[PDB]
Amino acid sequence: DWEIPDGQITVGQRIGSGSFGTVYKGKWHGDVAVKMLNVTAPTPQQLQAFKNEVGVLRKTRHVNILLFMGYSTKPQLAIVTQWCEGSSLYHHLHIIETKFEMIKLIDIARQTAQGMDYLHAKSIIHRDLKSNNIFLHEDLTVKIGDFGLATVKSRWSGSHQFEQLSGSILWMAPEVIRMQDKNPYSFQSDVYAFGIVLYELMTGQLPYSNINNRDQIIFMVGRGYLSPDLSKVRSNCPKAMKRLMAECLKKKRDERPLFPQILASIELLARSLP
Amino acid sequence: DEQQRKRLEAFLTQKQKVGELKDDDFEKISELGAGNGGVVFKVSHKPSGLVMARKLIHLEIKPAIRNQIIRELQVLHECNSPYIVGFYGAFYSDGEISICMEHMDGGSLDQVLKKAGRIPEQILGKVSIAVIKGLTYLREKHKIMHRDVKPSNILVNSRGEIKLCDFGVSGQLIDAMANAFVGTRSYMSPERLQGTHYSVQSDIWSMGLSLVEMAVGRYPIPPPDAKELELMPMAIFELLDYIVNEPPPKLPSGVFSLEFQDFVNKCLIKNPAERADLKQLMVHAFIKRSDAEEVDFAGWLCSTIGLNQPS
Ligand SMILES: Nc1ncnc2c1ncn2[C@@H]1O[C@H](COP(=O)(O)OP(=O)(O)NP(=O)(O)O)[C@@H](O)[C@H]1O
Ligand SMILES: Nc1ncnc2c1ncn2[C@@H]1O[C@H](COP(=O)(O)OP(=O)(O)NP(=O)(O)O)[C@@H](O)[C@H]1O
Ligand SMILES: Cn1cnc2c(F)c(Nc3ccc(Br)cc3F)c(C(=O)NOCCO)cc21
Ligand SMILES: [Mg+2]
Ligand SMILES: [Mg+2]
Repeated sequence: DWEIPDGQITVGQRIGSGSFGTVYKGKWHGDVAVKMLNVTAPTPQQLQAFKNEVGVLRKTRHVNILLFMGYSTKPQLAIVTQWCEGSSLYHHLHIIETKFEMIKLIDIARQTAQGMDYLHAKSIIHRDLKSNNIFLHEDLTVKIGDFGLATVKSRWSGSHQFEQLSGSILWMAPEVIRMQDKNPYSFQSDVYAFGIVLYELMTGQLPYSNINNRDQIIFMVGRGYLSPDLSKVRSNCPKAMKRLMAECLKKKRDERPLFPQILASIELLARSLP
Repeated sequence: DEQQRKRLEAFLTQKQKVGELKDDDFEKISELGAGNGGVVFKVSHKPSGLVMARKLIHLEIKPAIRNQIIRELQVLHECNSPYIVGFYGAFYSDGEISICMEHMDGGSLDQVLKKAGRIPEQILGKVSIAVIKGLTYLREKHKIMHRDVKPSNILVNSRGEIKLCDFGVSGQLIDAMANAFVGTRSYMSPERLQGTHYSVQSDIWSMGLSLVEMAVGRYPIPPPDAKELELMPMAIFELLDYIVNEPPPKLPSGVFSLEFQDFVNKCLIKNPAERADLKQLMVHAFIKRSDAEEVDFAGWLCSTIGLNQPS
C-alpha cells in the first residue's frame, strides 16, 4: 500500500500540464514533483489497476530513471516523483538551443537507451517517450520520466481500459496512431519514439518542420504517407548513427530493433570516434 | 449599415482609452472557458475600466519565435469588422502569450449548442450569413484565411452579433501549434488532411460541418445511426480516415428545408474545387431566404442561456 495522506505533501508552484496531468513543485522530505492526474474520480476497478501499476513502478531503480515515489488519492489523485533541477531535453534542443558538442549528443543518446533498456528488461512500456520526458540532471546524467502508467492515461468506462490515445503526436509510431492493431503500444512503439528523439539530437529540429497541421500529420503518418525527413541530419553526424535512427523509425514495427541491439550500436560508435 | 457603423466606431473609441497592456493592469473576474491550447478569462482592465476577454496560450517555444508571434498578432489591430471579434492587444509575460479581445457575453456557439441541444435552421440561417461575411472580410481585406472554423470560434453576444475569432493570422503560431497533443475530433477539410489549404474553399467545408453538427446537436462523423436519427467512441485516426475515404455527411431527410439541405451539401463536397465558394454561397437560395427573414437572434440567445429578454 504505497499511498500518501493529504497532509504529507506540501504542494507548491504550478509548473505546467502535459498529456495526462498537471505538475506542481511540491515538498515531501525534499523537493518532489506533484502531478495532479486528469482522471479525477477513478473507478474502484480502475483504482485497483492503478495501485497494481504503482507496485511495479516503485520497484524500479536506475540511474537514468526518475524515481517513482508513490501516489496520493487524498484531495485528488496524484503522482509523486523525483524533482529534477534544470531543463528537459526538449528545452535544451528547442528553446535554449544549447550548443552541445557532438560527443555529448551521442552520450545523451547512450544514456537514454541505457535507461530504456532497463524499463524493457523489467517489461515496462513507456508509452510516452519524448524529449519532454528526458531531463538532464546537473547537465550530466540523463533521467527518463513519465514512463508506464497506462491505466491513468486512458480513461475507463467501468471495467474497460481503452487508450483513446493521447500524447504529443510527433513521437507516436504509426501503429500507435491508427489504434487498431490490437495492443498498439509495444516495445517497438517506444523504439520508434526513441528514433524520433534521435532525429531531434541529430538535426536540432522537430520532425515534420514543413507541416503545420496537427490532423494532417496524424492522418499521413498513420497512413504511412509521412515520414521524418532524414535529409535534415546535420553534416557532422556519424553515418553509423544516421543508419541507427532509420532502423528505429521503420514504418512496420516488426522491423525495428530492440534496445539490447540499439544500446549496442551506440556504444560501438561511441568508442571508435575521437 | 448605420447601427454597425455606430458600433464599429464605438469600439475604436474605447480602444484608444487602452494604452500599453501590462499584466498588473488586469483583475481576474471569472473563467470563460478552456481548450487544448489555451484558457480564457473575463477580466477588467483597471487603467481603462473596460472589461475584456484574455486568452492565455502557454507555449514552450524559443524566444526568437515567440517574439515574432507577438509581432505578427499585431495585425489584429487592423481587423475591424462587425463579423470579427474585437482585438485590444497581444503581449507576453509570465511565460504565456496574452491575446486581449472584446467580451462576447453569449459565448461561443459550441457552448450555446449544449444549452440548446439543437439550433433551429432559421437561426443557423443568420449564422451562415455572418460566417460567410467574416471569411469574406478576411479573404479580401487582409488576404489571410481562417484555417479553424468550428463552433468554438464563432462568438455571439446579447446585442445579436455573430463574430469570428481565433483565425490564423500569425504564421509562426500556426507552426508552433502543430506540436500539440491529439484532439478528439477534427473539422479539417479532406484536402488539408492530405495536402494544403485550398484558399477560402477549405474554410467552407468546416463551416458546413459546423452547420450540420449544430443543426442536429451531435458531431456528425460518423453520421447518426438509423434509429439515433429518429431520436430527433471513434478513434481520432479513423475520423480522419472517414473524412478522406468516405462520403461526406448530410442533413436528415425531412426535418430541414431543401434549400438548407442543399446549402450544406454544397459546402461538404470532397473536392475543394467542385465545392462552393463565398460568392456562390452568398447568393444561394438558403442565404437569400435566411437574409429576408426577421429572426430575433438576440432574444433567442438570451432565452436559450436563461437570461431574461434584452433590448
Ligand atoms: N519530475 C519533474 N520534475 C521537474 N519538472 C518536471 C517534472 N515532470 C515534468 N516537469 C515539467 O513540468 C511541465 C509539465 O510536465 P508534463 O505534465 O510531464 O508535460 P509533458 O511532459 O510535456 N507531456 P507528458 O509528460 O507526456 O504529459 C514541463 O515544463 C516539464 O518539463
Ligand atoms: N472573447 C471571448 N468571449 C467569450 N468567451 C470566449 C472568448 N474567447 C473564448 N471564449 C470561450 O472560452 C473558450 C476558449 O477556448 P479556446 O481557447 O478558444 O479553445 P476552443 O476553441 O474551445 N477549443 P480548441 O480550439 O481545441 O482549443 C471557448 O469554449 C469559448 O467558448
Ligand atoms: C494558429 N494561429 C495563427 N494565428 C492565430 C491567432 F491569431 C489566434 N488567436 C486569435 C486570433 C484572432 C482573434 Br480576434 C483572437 C485570437 F485569440 C489563435 C488562437 O487563439 N487559437 O486557439 C487555440 C486554443 O487556445 C491561433 C492562431
Ligand atoms: Mg515530463
Ligand atoms: Mg477558440
